[PDB]
Amino acid sequence: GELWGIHLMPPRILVECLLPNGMIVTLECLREATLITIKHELFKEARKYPLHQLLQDESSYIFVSVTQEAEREEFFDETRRLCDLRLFQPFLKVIEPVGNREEKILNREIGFAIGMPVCEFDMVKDPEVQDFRRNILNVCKEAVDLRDLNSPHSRAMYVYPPNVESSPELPKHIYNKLDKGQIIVVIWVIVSPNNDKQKYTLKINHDCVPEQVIAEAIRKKTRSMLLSSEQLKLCVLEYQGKYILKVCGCDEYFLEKYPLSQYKYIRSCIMLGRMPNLMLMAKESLYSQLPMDCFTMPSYSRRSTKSLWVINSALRIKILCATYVNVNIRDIDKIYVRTGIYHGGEPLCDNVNTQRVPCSNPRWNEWLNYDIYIPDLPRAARLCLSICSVKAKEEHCPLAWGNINLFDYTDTLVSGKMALNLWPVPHGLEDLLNPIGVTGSNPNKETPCLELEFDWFSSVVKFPDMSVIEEHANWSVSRLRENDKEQLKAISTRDPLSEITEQEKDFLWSHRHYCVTIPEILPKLLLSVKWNSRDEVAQMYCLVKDWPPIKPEQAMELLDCNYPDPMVRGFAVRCLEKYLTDDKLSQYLIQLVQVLKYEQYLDNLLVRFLLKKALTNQRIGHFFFWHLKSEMHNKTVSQRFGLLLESYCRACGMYLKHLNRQVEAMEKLINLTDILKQEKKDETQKVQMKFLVEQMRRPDFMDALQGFLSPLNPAHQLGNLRLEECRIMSSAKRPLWLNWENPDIMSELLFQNNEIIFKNGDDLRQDMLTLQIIRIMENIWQNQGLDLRMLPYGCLSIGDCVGLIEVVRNSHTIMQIQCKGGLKGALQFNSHTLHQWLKDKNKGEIYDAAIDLFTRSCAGYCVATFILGIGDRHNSNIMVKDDGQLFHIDFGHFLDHKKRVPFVLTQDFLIVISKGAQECTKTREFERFQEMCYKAYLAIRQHANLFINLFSMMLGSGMPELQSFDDIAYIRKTLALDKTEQEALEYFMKQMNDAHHGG
Amino acid sequence: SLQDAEWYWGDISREEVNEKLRDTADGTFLVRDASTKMHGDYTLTLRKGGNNKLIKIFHRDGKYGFSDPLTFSSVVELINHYRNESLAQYNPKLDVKLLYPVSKYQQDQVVKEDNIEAVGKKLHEYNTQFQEKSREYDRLYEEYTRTSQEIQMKRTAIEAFNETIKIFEEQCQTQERYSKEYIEKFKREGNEKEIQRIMHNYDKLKSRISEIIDSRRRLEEDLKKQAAEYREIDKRMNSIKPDLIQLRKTRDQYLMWLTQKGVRQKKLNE
Ligand SMILES: CNC(=O)c1cnc(Nc2ccccc2C)c(NC(=O)c2cc(F)cc(Br)c2)c1
Repeated sequence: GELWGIHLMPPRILVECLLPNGMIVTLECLREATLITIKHELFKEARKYPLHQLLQDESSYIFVSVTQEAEREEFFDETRRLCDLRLFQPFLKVIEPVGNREEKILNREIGFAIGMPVCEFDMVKDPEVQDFRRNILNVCKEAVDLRDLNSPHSRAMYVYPPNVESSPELPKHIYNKLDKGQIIVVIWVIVSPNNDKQKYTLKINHDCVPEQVIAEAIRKKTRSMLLSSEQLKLCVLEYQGKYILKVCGCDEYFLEKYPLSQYKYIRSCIMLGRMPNLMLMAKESLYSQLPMDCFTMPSYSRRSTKSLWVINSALRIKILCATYVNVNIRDIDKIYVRTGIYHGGEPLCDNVNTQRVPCSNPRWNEWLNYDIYIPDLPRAARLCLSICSVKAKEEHCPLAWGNINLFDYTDTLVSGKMALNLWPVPHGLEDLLNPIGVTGSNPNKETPCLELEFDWFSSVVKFPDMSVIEEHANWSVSRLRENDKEQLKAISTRDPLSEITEQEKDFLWSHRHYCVTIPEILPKLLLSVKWNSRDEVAQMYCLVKDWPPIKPEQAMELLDCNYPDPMVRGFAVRCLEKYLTDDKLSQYLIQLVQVLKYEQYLDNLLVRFLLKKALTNQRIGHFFFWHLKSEMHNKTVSQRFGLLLESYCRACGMYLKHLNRQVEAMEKLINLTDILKQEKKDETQKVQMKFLVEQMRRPDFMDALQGFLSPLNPAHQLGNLRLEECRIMSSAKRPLWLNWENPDIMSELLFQNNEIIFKNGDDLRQDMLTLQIIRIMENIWQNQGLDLRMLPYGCLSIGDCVGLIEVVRNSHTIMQIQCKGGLKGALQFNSHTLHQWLKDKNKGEIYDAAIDLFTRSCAGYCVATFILGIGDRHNSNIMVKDDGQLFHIDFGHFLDHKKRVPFVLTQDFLIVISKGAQECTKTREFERFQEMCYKAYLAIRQHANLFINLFSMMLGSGMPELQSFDDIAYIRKTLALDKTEQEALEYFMKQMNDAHHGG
Repeated sequence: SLQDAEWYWGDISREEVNEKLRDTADGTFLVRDASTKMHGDYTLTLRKGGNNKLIKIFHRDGKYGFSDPLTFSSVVELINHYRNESLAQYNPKLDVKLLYPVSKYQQDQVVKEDNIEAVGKKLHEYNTQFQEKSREYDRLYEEYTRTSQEIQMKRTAIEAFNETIKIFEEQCQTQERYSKEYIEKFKREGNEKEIQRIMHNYDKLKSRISEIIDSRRRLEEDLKKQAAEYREIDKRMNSIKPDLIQLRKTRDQYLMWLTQKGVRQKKLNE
């Protein structure tokens, strides 16, 4: 709200103005009054108060006030309205301005973007935080220098990067829809001040580059001009260098020389058999809407020890006492703190506990001794601990937890007294320790605080430099085969979570030198290393230093929580930054962001890689921002992501201006829904609707919600609202159904209106992960040649249980379609009603295409939902377009409700698949339908490693569906990865014939 | 016989055995028929170093073992040999003996007459007691997180009151700095009129500072009281957790009497 506890300011309010002299002046001012108007009328009114003789000229002052974020903000940007300041109370203090104005104005804009004030970072004591802020600014200048290099083109390649598939090589079923290897494409040209445009239809090779398209168009128009070969060249040269191509209806551009069929828009136009509509556009016009945007270094940017391997002693730690522990003294017997030394998820040594202690006096003062030699500590070692209660049988429970890095970001071993506040234990966790949790102290006040002391060895202790580590390997190494070859390869085939016994892992460690001939084995070999042996670790470091690059789908496993060593993770990053395309990065960005939570320190190779890419490609930068911004509420990562967001916003250039327009749009919508969720929940639907339309008709709302980019896809501009069609929805949490006009000059060639759902109250990150995973399966099937059409509609979480969802035009639930039909049996709907409605919307020759689309899409979702355990869906959770394309919705709703059928294949579907036949399960349409399902099932099983890694990387999300690897084991059952293909195939057939029940 | 042995549980999942060696002492052990679901192939898992270390039991010519040189006649001979002596002569870095087993029925804690009502009545009772207490635990965790966020909203609000009061106090200290000797001048010029203009505005300054100071303590009061009711919701959950865990296991293992027959009829009534 514009004031604390107030949604909107009245049209006129009183503002307490504090002058540089101790006079206080009440100024009545409009809600919309700009500070320039406030300051001029204040000093105009001040002449009515004492001691005006001491006031300097109006221009020598600015306003400072307190915002609802508790920030004393200097209002250097005097052009803002009184109501946009986010004031806590309506007052203004007059001061003389100090410091760089441009910096202060820019920091405020960053604060609005990331949702927290930047000055909160200036106060942080931690040196790791201040070093991070200064030490990644070079990654920012690397990116800005690079994209400003070949201006303006390099700048356009950042804002409008080519949207292309990862490989130009078409699969046969796509190539077969080309007319003898060619594609027909239409070029449009706005040609009138009124805007009247024209079109030119072309037939060209699918692999022509954009400049060649422009050559065929100008060649087709100069057909009758009687040009010589060289004269034709010059005007081809004129137009190749003067114009570029744009997709009609959205802001996608063809700026580099990928073959035309590799641009996704056109790869799909072939796949879908639709006409590619392009617009020839002047380059000087595109570069005009790319205003120059600089990057300035901020103020903060500019202004003996012995080795671990000499310490001859075992590890010990003193656990002193606790504070603020909340426990019922008469229900709980005693408390004790549990500790363990971990490397990832594997204890480096056995756990040890304090003595049990009365709940009324949490004090131990015990030195816990650990069975590990200090030199044997790996760099990525972590102390994991919790405070546990005990209550006949004896059973324990954790009360709060906390993890600690035995080495800090400077490679030094911790020493001296330490005190950290513990975190709440997550819902449904019974394990006494939480190693996958973040390392750090809980900033929330009045929380259980635990105190420790680490041994002090007369001086600072540092981890050995890589110099001596390699020599220790040369020291220990001094202290082909056939049948063994086939087993090593036989182990690389097994999934990341396959059971790996002792004989197999030390067998890998024995043949660790032969493993570089099958680099896919590296994850298995790393889990085989005995990490509590500095001999093996040193020997292992030398192997990964020379390891052959593995491809990204395998390297991503080495960023999950089971591979915390910086050398290992560094090898994984280098794999990505040399083999991971911007296409596949943009897809896997959800996982790649949230493995940052496993990073031991703020400054690491992974964040520098993602940040570098986000600043050089504004498409992945857009979602890079929102996936971080969506987690700001979470205090376990609010700081890490906050600092990371600060850097991005400080260097993303002019796009920050657009992002803030989105943030403001969502901040307005989340406010209206919050009002409807509590202030008006107690009132009728029609009453809520009348408040909505009134509230949306207000000008300030329309000015904030009209004319901005869609967070689901910034290539979609959102113009005027169709208030005619926006509404609340029947759902209990009452989301908003919103409709914008597409302002594109040629919007009619893609869509004239853009419809989106905004839901405030529901956790959407499950639907994100599921819809993402579905898109991966669709891309796998398409690459293989299975033309199974899925509908991974757009869905984006932007914060705590709030986000956006793409509306699929011309779509209905199977429940709605059943209600369009009638009853056949006693109170029974007609099973043929689905098939009938399809024939209604698809008449004549186009009928077969709709049936094929239904059968293919249905086959896809049957395989997908089964594998992921999303079997039983309500008939209102399944949907189908007039097109005949079938898809599912509300995945989180399904997981949230599940707290018998493998997949929904009701008679209604079976009818349309068999085109309305009797005993439909015995026709040749059904015969080749289940053949599609079988091929699609084992097609995913072939890629089971990728999916298991993607879910493994989400464990730190805090999604209750992903708390431990045991949650991921379900996909090993559905894919039957502990069985061979023909066994897995028979398993899936058996399951479908339970969905059909065998009759 | 192996089929009747304490430590052979059969086709248990890796997750179900991981749930059973949780936090156990070095030397606890348990064996399965391998997850690969192939006849006559078995895996040993025991606790050592806070880890569940799996070992494959190879089988050839009716003999048994877990290394290439294969010897033993039965798995019971293989296991009891290492219940006696240390296994360190094989895979020597680990050395703990096969100390403590966990078994499939040595905890069938049904007290009295083994009527089937011990399932059809006492199981439905515990499961009812379990879902009720699980519903309360979920309700607690809901208002627990609600109260948690309403607290930090108040902590930042009072922290904002701190900055507004800091800014009004400096206003009073500058009001006395720049008005002191203008008062002293109006004092001897006999201009009580202007002196009362200045004082009338000063009183208004420190009149409003008292309103926001009061607004702060009135909010600090709501924080003190909601912060305490938050601590109560915490210790209540911590009291419900070990209970919820206890009668969950009881509900779980009262399916033993159901698994004894091994058909769903006696739960199918529910
Ligand atoms: C009736 N259903 C079950 O019984 C069931 C049992 N185990 C499961 N484990 C599992 C497997 C693969 C990926 C993730 C998980 C948690 C699932 N799957 C999910 O919950 C799920 C699926 C998604 F696609 C996305 C998200 Br988020 C969650 C279901």
